[PDB]
Amino acid sequence: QQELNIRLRPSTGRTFYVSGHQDFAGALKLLHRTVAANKVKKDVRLQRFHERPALKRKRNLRERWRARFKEGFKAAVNRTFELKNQGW
Amino acid sequence: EKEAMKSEARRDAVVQLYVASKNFIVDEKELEEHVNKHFTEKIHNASGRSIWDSQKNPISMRELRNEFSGFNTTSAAVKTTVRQKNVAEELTGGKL
Amino acid sequence: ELENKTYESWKKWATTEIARQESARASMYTNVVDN
Amino acid sequence: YLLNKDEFDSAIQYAEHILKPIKAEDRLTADPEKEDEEAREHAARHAKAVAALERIAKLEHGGA
Amino acid sequence: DEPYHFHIYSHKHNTHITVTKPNRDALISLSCGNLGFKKSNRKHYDSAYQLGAYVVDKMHQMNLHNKIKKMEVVLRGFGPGREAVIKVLLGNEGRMLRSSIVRVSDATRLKFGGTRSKKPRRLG
Amino acid sequence: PNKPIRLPPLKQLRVRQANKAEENPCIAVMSSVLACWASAGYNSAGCATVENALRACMDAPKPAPKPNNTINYHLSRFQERLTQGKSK
Amino acid sequence: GVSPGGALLRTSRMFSLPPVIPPPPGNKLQMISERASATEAYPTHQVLTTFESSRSRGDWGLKRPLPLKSTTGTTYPMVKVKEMDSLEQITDFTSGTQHGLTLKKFQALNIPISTPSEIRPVQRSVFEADTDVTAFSPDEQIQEAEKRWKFSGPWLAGMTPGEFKEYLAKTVRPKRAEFRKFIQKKIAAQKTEAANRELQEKPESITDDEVTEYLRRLRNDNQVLYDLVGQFLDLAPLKPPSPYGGRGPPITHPSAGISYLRTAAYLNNHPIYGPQKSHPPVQARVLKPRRGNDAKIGVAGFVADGPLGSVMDKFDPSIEGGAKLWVNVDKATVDSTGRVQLTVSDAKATDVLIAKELIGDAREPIFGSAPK
Amino acid sequence: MLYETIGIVRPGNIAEVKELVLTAGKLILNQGGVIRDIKNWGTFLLPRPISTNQQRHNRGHYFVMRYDASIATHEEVRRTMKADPRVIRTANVKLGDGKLETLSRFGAIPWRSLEEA
Amino acid sequence: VQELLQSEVTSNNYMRMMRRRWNNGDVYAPRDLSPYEMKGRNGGWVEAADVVDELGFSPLDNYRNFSLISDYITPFGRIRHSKETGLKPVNQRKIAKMVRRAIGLGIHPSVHKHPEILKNSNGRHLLPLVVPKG
RNA sequence: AUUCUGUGAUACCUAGGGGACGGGUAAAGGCGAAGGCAAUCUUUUAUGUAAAAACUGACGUCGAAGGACGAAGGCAAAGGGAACAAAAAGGAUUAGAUACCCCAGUAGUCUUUGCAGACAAUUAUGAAUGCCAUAGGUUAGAUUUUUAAUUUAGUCUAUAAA
RNA sequence: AAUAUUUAUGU
Ligand SMILES: [K+]
Ligand SMILES: [K+]
Ligand SMILES: [Mg+2]
Ligand SMILES: [Mg+2]
Ligand SMILES: [Mg+2]
Ligand SMILES: [Mg+2]
Ligand SMILES: [Mg+2]
Ligand SMILES: [Mg+2]
Ligand SMILES: [Mg+2]
Ligand SMILES: [Mg+2]
Ligand SMILES: [Mg+2]
Ligand SMILES: [Mg+2]
Ligand SMILES: [Mg+2]
Ligand SMILES: [Mg+2]
Ligand SMILES: [Mg+2]
Ligand SMILES: [Mg+2]
Ligand SMILES: [Mg+2]
Ligand SMILES: [Mg+2]
Ligand SMILES: [Mg+2]
Ligand SMILES: [Mg+2]
Ligand SMILES: [Mg+2]
Ligand SMILES: [Mg+2]
Ligand SMILES: [Mg+2]
Repeated sequence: QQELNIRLRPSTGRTFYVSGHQDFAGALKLLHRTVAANKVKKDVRLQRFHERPALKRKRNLRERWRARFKEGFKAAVNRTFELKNQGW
Repeated sequence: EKEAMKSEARRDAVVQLYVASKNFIVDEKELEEHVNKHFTEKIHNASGRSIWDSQKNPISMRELRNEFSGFNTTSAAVKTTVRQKNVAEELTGGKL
Repeated sequence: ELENKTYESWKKWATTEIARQESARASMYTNVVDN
Repeated sequence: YLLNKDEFDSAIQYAEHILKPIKAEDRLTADPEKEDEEAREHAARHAKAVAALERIAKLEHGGA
Repeated sequence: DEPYHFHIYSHKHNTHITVTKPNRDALISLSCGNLGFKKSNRKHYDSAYQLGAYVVDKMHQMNLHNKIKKMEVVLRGFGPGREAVIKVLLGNEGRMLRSSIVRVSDATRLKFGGTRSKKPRRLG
Repeated sequence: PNKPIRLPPLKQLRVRQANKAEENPCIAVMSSVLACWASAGYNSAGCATVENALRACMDAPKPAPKPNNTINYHLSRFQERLTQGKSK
Repeated sequence: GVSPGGALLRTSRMFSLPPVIPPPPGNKLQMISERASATEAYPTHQVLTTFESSRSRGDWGLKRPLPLKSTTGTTYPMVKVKEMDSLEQITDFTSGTQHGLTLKKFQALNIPISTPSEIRPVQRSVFEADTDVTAFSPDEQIQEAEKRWKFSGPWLAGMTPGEFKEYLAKTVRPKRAEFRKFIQKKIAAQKTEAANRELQEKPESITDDEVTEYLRRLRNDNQVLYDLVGQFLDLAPLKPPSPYGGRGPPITHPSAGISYLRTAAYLNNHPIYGPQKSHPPVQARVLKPRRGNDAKIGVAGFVADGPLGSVMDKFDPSIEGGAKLWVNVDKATVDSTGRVQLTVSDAKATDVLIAKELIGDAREPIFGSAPK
Repeated sequence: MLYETIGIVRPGNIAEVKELVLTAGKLILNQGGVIRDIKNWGTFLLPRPISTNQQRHNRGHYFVMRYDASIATHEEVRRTMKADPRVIRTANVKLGDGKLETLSRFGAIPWRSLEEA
Repeated sequence: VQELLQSEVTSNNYMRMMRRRWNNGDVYAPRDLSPYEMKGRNGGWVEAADVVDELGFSPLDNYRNFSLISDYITPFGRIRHSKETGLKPVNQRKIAKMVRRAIGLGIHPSVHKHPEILKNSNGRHLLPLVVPKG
């Protein structure tokens, strides 16, 4: 600011303050939820060792299919109960 | 007739670029007159030193979406004239 | 009359869920040592 | 921009013929102190556009 | 006025707790080994808990519980001590400093491309 | 955002564990007890209220098992109708 | 030329099922829920019925007989068919009582629909040859255009920015040549109105030397031109210089088919007491109390803001079945979005007791027992 | 071609802003270009504190210039800036799709609106 | 008088379970008040209509807007997936390149939102400062 | 364990210098003859795709050889050298351990100019043309009563006749 | 949720 400048660093974006409607214990929950949504822990694991392009590409295809299969499976499990409600 | 239609469309652009040439700067006289008017220290409501102070923040998504859902509220008359004009300019082609 | 019977069922669910949330808060806060 | 001299000048002439300050339908109420002002203003404004557009449509200011 | 900082750096094999002043100068820079934990005994969850309790206790001896009105907790790395020291700062030991906390930040270092990392290991 | 895929032909459409596993509620009360001991002491007074809660658990009888879920039966009915078909 | 089998299908009842109409238009630039969806503003599918002799068999005149578990037992048989045959070889249907019985509830209020008028509460019905008209002819003027309700052009203020650009580049731009002819027909009258009196003391409508002579004269008065551009593009009037143009024209007929009554200017003759002053009151629900500002009340399935005036102030878990208050429906009208907005006003006290008398819930009867 | 430059000069002195804007401005006009608009943004924080020319800066004086000039002028305009020791950094960008219809709707640099194209 | 607020302490609690915003004209049936409908099973507050198309802007030509670039990056400075933005694959690529352009040009941070945007949001008093240390 | 540290390390900061790398977006996604190609601005470059008209009027496909291009590693010369890492060497493990694991580490990876031409250089499937029934996704367009349906050129699952 | 000691032989 005018008197003291803002510390602009990567941790600035990963910061959560304590307010009247948010306790310290509550600021941690919002921190863990946001740190888990940005996959910080996952990247730290993938950056420990090198993964050449071919392996990284093939690893994504396997993980990308298990997410579509799981998403398409949840749709068939709920579509099954929607028909059960109708009596079919 | 198909090539004429393309020419007319090519003409409307030049007509629109003709009307918008009032604020352009073609000579050094207009440049100096423009710089000396705008690059003044006490310009941003001075007190403020930046455009942010004078015009709080640049338009965002929240402000854009609120212009069509939250309100619909009297700016409709302020906007329709901006669109009625645009519609008339397209059909008539006379740059009302 | 039908809305009354359904609204009551929602009152029960809200009452039950409200209890769970407040109880969770008590357990969430650390009262392991009482001084 | 797929333009030529003819299409360009014709657009300029057309653009100026439709923006010419319309003079009042009658002569008794119309006084020159304002009519000629629009003429000089329009003429000066027209010359500016012709000088600016000629530079924008210049093929030497284009890419490959 | 910047608050005090309670950096908690944690990785797979150790845990560091640094308490700095507003100008980011270390006042209490300790590790699990400073408590006597030897080569491999400094990675356990309980080892990091005692370190946090030791640091918090050492802060009282320096009269910092009445001198720090605003404090910040910075978490680095996802080691065992990340959750251990928190429960220390969120339990009976940190009852005094809990009210002075105003911020909670994460400072885990990531690289956008960066230098090449070690080749993967073949443990089997 | 794409919609869920149509599952390929599977040998059998079913969920691995139909019935939700209910975490023993008293492993959570034990975790709290282990917390008091570390923060305070093994033989102190602030642990009386929490230790009793742990003793109240193991004295209470185990709840009865919940009725089996019939999800896998309905999934087997709508398998060929929901997915591309059956294999094998 | 049509085959005999095809002539029966054309007149078949199943073929008469109208296409699913688009849902009530909501704000495009706003979030929405993904999975769970509640009842819509107005119905989009057709409600079906059967004979009680066939319902016991699940026969609904559809591809296959419906299940008896989910279609038998209730009083009013109503079903909506989303797909007569889906990819699961089943008729994806659902109960239709959500909208089927809401129509009966509203029609039980015996209140017509009125034309919205900004805030002498003069109410004018919708079903009137003065306003309820869709056909027109070139002799129509802008004064008569304010009476119509079905314009073929869009509402500028309502269209989003992107939609407005497509409209200009797909409907307004290619209509340049045709618009010039429109003026030629008008200028054919500009010449002949100089002969307004030539006979008391039209030309062939092709003059490129004239259409240019006119529009250049209208650049100083933009208002007269807009009125001329609206006639050719069938745009609902926007500026006052009347028919509630603030929120836009209705995407549906003003009644919307809910109720075809024209006036509530009648006095329901009570059996004993005689002609009553007001209409019978209706018990309404209380949703979203004041103390998310404002109050809502459920009036015959529809959601309308509470009366101008307590149960409404705060939520009370003590009341059984929720807070319910009696009220009278004053005026009802359809919104430009297709919703049914009810201007609800709190009811009197004596009328509520007069209503409870017939129902029997009136603790103190007004007849006989009442000494004063 | 329609270009756009965002110069970030040192703060504190307004003279260094005028002389730089005029140096690049007069340069574009002499070559045969057409300056469309010059918005004078003030001094606000940079994306991060950077060091340039033996100085550590925290906030620069922004200014946007939208002009239509040749490639030789564009390269000469942003080469003079980068060479000038008073600019913290510059951000040149080509505007539009290269088509006349989209190029006819670029006016003043907007702040409370979008460049609807 | 605390007995009053004690009653309101529960009023807001119950109102928090009314996971639905009633509007004028919205038809409701006796089933719309049950827990199944009030529970709000919808697990996604998705965006609809592809705002980019609806608003008719070219993102690539709006790389100056610091608020528009901060609206399509997480607080950590990571571009948002098409699930959150709810855009078509074409518009997503156009906005993704718009964020990479501004960051690459050096006119917007890459790990947080623009500093001038962090001032007006909450935490302005507690924003991390830089002590001169000298 | 070798190793770093009282010549003050790790940890937390401030101020400078130096190299290569490319987080999210990201998808069954796209682009080129293939090899292969993923931060960014400007400059520059040949095909390909959709719709409408217009134009040339068989001008087409395949193609020995020659020539050109051709991954990583490698040779040669001049630069660069943070990080990683063949080799060489040391510490462990082990009956032994060149090895798998660890402390470190040179060529080399990077820039420029040449040589070299070998790959699971793969779709284990040469290129191209005509033709054969459907379904569910998906990519870039077009048309429409643009809500949703038709449609052109790709790609991917599951089938019919075969 | 990213754990990892050692296991040779069998006309
Ligand atoms: K230490
Ligand atoms: K010929
Ligand atoms: Mg190694
Ligand atoms: Mg082994
Ligand atoms: Mg030192
Ligand atoms: Mg560098
Ligand atoms: Mg390949
Ligand atoms: Mg990437
Ligand atoms: Mg291709
Ligand atoms: Mg060939
Ligand atoms: Mg050959
Ligand atoms: Mg090579
Ligand atoms: Mg080499
Ligand atoms: Mg060498
Ligand atoms: Mg060796
Ligand atoms: Mg060895
Ligand atoms: Mg090494
Ligand atoms: Mg060669
Ligand atoms: Mg070949
Ligand atoms: Mg296909
Ligand atoms: Mg592909
Ligand atoms: Mg196949
Ligand atoms: Mg053998």
